[PDB]
Amino acid sequence: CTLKSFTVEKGIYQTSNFRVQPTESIVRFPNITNLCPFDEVFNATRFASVYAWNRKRISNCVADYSVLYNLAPFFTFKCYGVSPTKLNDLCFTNVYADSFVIRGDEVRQIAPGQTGNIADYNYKLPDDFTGCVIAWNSNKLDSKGNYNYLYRLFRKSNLKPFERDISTEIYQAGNKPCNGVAGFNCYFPLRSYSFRPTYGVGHQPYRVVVLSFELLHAPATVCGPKKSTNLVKNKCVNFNFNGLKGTGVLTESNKKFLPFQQFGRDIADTTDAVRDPQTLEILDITPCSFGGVSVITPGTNTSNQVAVLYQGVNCTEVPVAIHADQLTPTWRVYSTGSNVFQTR
Amino acid sequence: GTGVLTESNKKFLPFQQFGRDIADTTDAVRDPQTLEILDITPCSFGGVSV
Amino acid sequence: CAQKFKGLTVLPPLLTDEMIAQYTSALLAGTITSGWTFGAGAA
Amino acid sequence: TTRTQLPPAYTNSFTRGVYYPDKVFRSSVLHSTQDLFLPFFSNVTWFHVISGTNGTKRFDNPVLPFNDGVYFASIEKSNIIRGWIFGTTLDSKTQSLLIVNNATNVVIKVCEFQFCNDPFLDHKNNKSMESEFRVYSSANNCTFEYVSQPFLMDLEGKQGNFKNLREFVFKNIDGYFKIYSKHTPIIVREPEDLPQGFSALEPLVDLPIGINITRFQTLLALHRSYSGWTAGAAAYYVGYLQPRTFLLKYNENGTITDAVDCALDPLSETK
Amino acid sequence: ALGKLQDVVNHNAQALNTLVKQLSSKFGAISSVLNDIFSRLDPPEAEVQIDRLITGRLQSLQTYVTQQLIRAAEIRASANLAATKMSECVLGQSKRVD
Amino acid sequence: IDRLITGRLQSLQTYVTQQLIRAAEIRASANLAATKMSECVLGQSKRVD
Amino acid sequence: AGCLIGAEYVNNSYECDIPIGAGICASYQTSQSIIAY
Amino acid sequence: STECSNLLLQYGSFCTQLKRALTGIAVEQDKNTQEVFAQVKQIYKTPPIKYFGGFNFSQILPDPSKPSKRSFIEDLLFNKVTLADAGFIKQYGDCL
Amino acid sequence: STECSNLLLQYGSFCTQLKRALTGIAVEQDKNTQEVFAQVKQIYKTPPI
Ligand SMILES: *[C@@H]1O[C@H](CO)[C@@H](O[C@@H]2O[C@H](CO)[C@@H](O[C@@H]3O[C@H](CO)[C@@H](O)[C@H](O)[C@@H]3O)[C@H](O)[C@H]2NC(C)=O)[C@H](O)[C@H]1NC(C)=O
Ligand SMILES: *[C@@H]1O[C@H](CO)[C@@H](O[C@@H]2O[C@H](CO)[C@@H](O[C@@H]3O[C@H](CO)[C@@H](O)[C@H](O)[C@@H]3O)[C@H](O)[C@H]2NC(C)=O)[C@H](O)[C@H]1NC(C)=O
Ligand SMILES: *[C@@H]1O[C@H](CO)[C@@H](O)[C@H](O)[C@H]1NC(C)=O
Ligand SMILES: *[C@@H]1O[C@H](CO)[C@@H](O)[C@H](O)[C@H]1NC(C)=O
Ligand SMILES: *[C@@H]1O[C@H](CO)[C@@H](O)[C@H](O)[C@H]1NC(C)=O
Ligand SMILES: *[C@@H]1O[C@H](CO)[C@@H](O)[C@H](O)[C@H]1NC(C)=O
Repeated sequence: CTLKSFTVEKGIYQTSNFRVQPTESIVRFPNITNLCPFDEVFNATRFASVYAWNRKRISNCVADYSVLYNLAPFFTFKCYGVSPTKLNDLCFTNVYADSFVIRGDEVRQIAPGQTGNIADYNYKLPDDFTGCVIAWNSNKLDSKGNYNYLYRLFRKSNLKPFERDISTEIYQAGNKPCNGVAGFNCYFPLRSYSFRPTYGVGHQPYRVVVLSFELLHAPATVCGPKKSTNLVKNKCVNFNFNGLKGTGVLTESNKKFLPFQQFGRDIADTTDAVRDPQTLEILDITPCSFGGVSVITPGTNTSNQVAVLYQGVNCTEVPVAIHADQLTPTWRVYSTGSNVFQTR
Repeated sequence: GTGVLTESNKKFLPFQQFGRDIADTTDAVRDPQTLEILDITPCSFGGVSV
Repeated sequence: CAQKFKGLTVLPPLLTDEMIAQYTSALLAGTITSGWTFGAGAA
Repeated sequence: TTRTQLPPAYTNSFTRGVYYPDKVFRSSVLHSTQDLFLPFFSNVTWFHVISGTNGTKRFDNPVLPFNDGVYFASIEKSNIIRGWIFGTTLDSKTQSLLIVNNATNVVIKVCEFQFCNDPFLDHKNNKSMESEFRVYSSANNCTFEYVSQPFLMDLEGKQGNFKNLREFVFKNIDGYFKIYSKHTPIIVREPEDLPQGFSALEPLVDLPIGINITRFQTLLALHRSYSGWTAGAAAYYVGYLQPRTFLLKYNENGTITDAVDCALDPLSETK
Repeated sequence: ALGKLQDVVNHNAQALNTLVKQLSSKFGAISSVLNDIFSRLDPPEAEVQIDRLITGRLQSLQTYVTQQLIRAAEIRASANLAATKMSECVLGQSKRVD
Repeated sequence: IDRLITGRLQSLQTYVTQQLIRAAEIRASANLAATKMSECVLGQSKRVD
Repeated sequence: AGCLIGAEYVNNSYECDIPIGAGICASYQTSQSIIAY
Repeated sequence: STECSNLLLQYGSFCTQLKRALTGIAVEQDKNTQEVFAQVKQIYKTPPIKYFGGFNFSQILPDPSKPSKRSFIEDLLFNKVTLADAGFIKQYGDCL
Repeated sequence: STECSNLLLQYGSFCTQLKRALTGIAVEQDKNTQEVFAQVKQIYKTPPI
């Protein structure tokens, strides 16, 4: 097949490679955590405007996304750049739901990639925002002439992200500063927020909340729990230490980590050791064996007998009787009837 | 662009505005205020050795 | 001048055009006044 | 008091101000990292906390801008300095920090406080709760609290003739506050210059607060003249930080034993 | 004086080291780790994200093969010269100067 | 700019490869010249042509 | 070749040690300093 | 990465020529040594008496006082070049 | 363009390898010249006659 011919001459050829698949899945997560209320961050008789920016802190909690669907009025949980299916068990650190209420009539502007007048003056929305868009059916409760929800339409100039408008500084466009008069070319934020029912389909402020995201910069803080399983030794398994995917053989190690040090690396800028998340034990990560296969044949014009050479692997690791979990299914190579010879 | 603006000896035609060279790069420009064109040469650059 | 710019330069040779001429003149003088004995030891 | 000004001087920092940049443990490798570090052979100011005018309190708590980092150090014989109050303008309207060492707790108190003109503490506890908390009188609103063991594990109960070499780096960036520290013994009694020797600043604690800091202030502990409020001799160093490129040489143990920058001199860039 | 033999080993080691180190390059992608880029992206763009890394790694391998062939040519030339020198100096007496 | 950088890098790599290829020919010519110098100038050669 | 800073020129002619270029070489000799010739 | 194996299949044959070139390079490397050294079809032996007209060849003739029949100068060269080599071991046993 | 350098920086080190490859040829040229021309130990001179 690999020479694409029905006749093979005398020689040695390289055909494929062999490897060992993982046999077990091991997950090791910290056993300390707290309950995570997704929509209990706010608790008041009446909500406030964007200028509030005051909320309780949510952290070190089990962020089970099934709780989001458990609530009746929760609708939006999809991330624009990341599929929610993978997000169902993804772990993040220091994620909190911001408390700010906006009209919400610009759905495309909230998502990264677009900036507008509201982004120019009220609150900047940069084209590269790590936060996602989260929304739920709560317009009727928040919405109610009525200008209690003040918004800053005009400002000095464009503002950098996190430079929110807290202290009202009205625009100055003259020799004298605006002093107590809302004269020409001088505007005040005191105007109705369009609470009238003339646009009953939707114009009232809709609670759009963006949540800050961190990607494995620190050990996982907020995410749902998973079934912890005891670690195994001397077996090619799928290890899930600290929420990091991997596959290899776990064994005891003597890598003297510092009290704060967690990971380990070598000259090949790849992981080499890991510390147990539960007990104070140090283990070195190494993948299970692999190599190449060479076929020695005298030629199809003489005989169909062949000999198989395994490169760089001892005879004990890969005998001809192992068929439990490996590549090369039909590759039995018979048995020890023909003696195995160990070469360099 | 950045370059050492200096006096130029090129004889641009009365309508001509820009200048070019063999490598297709800007070489001279028309003066907006006056009718005397100028040369553009990048200032010194090079590598070091220890 | 000579294209230049865009980070394209030419490094000068280690041996100038005069040392090569001196080497050739020395070889000619040795061949004329010694034959082939100057290539295996003393002239 | 009606104290007078003092002229700040400078001294050579030699090779100082190196901390572990990353959590990953590596050994026998020569990794190069790009981060903020104290440049080698840079000017560092060395305020001398001595008995002012033989018993007159001095204003040795300057309102030094924080900029991007500090290299606060100490060659104190005993414990005189506690307090690293930060603030945008040091008033009741600005969120401020303070690292006190009351009893055996750091007491990380993140709130707004009204600060006196000359905040100071007492090293000896008052007789019969002490009245040491005179640095502030009112606290309005509070967000975060952190109580744990004191940052300072050094003890003077053994004997004298040996001083401390406390070193600290206060780095605040992108809503995080990291603290690094290390202590080593000193042989020579001369406080003019730091001894030439490599030291590693192992991290101690991380803070998730996102406060805006534009200034740095320090506090002193003066219990009593035993006129005014005074104690023994002390000295601390203040040094700023700017981004640089460094090369670190880990050992077999996995600890940084030497480092070479890449901007000091042509030989450094060649290396 | 055995620098000629050491130069070949140094060149091969340096080429292998730079080939290994080239794996950490992002090639303009979001992340350099396959697991992270797979878990943190949707199928619509994960394909092109993986394709960019694939193209970069193929270019690196093609380059490495090219300089390996170039070095092999010079090694073969040196081996031919050494064989000629052996056959002409050891098995007989040579009248060629120098 | 990413695509522009990739194109310019490809052009630079091609130029470097061509220079490396030509260097081998120059090396072979230099070796032949050195051998001819040592065998014709410093002595008398019995090799035909 | 260019502008050289940090070396003192000498009129004595020695065997080349570090090739600067264009027939000029530099070496460390005799108190002790780097010279170009 | 099981998916990447399927994605790379869309690029045609970008692995066969690389393997063929590397195999050709290895074969040429073997052929070079065979050409340079294998020049005699007989294995001659030096006489037991080591007197050749007064010339002393003890520093280049092999000696049987070592497991490897290498001369003194050959041992010096091997010790000089052993700073870097292939590794002298390829059985994977010592690889952790 | 410093921003172009920033968007180039994530392509690893594709410049050091090219610099080394070109410096190899630059060094080899001088050796090529010296092997051919520097074949004598002394600078002989011819008599005035
Ligand atoms: C790496 O760190 C260790 C300290 O943790 C440095 O010192 C080494 O410490 C170990 C532990 O005590 C020593 O082992 C001891 O050796 C004595 C014989 O000298 C033996 O009687 C004890 O029972 C114990 O096994 C070790 O000797 C000591 N030194 C070395 C070179 O390992 C170590 O030096 C650090 N590594 C380097 C490269 O500096
Ligand atoms: C041919 O050359 C070899 C190598 O030079 C000669 O062998 C050397 O002979 C000298 C003279 O005895 C040895 O020096 C001394 O040898 C004694 C032997 O016990 C030793 O204890 C002394 O410390 C001192 O080294 C020398 O070791 C020896 N070399 C070797 C490698 O054995 C040999 O004699 C020469 N043959 C003729 C016919 O000239
Ligand atoms: C949970 O984690 C803590 C971490 O400090 C550890 O001390 C404790 O033993 C763990 N629980 C169990 C049951 O092992
Ligand atoms: C640095 O310190 C030296 C020595 O004290 C002093 O002469 C110099 O003015 C200082 N430079 C600055 C910028 O402080
Ligand atoms: C060295 O040579 C220069 C001319 O190249 C000459 O001006 C100078 O005086 C000489 N110095 C001596 C001979 O010490
Ligand atoms: C194979 O056997 C063991 C390990 O299986 C070890 O001695 C070494 O790796 C190999 N030994 C031999 C004699 O091949």
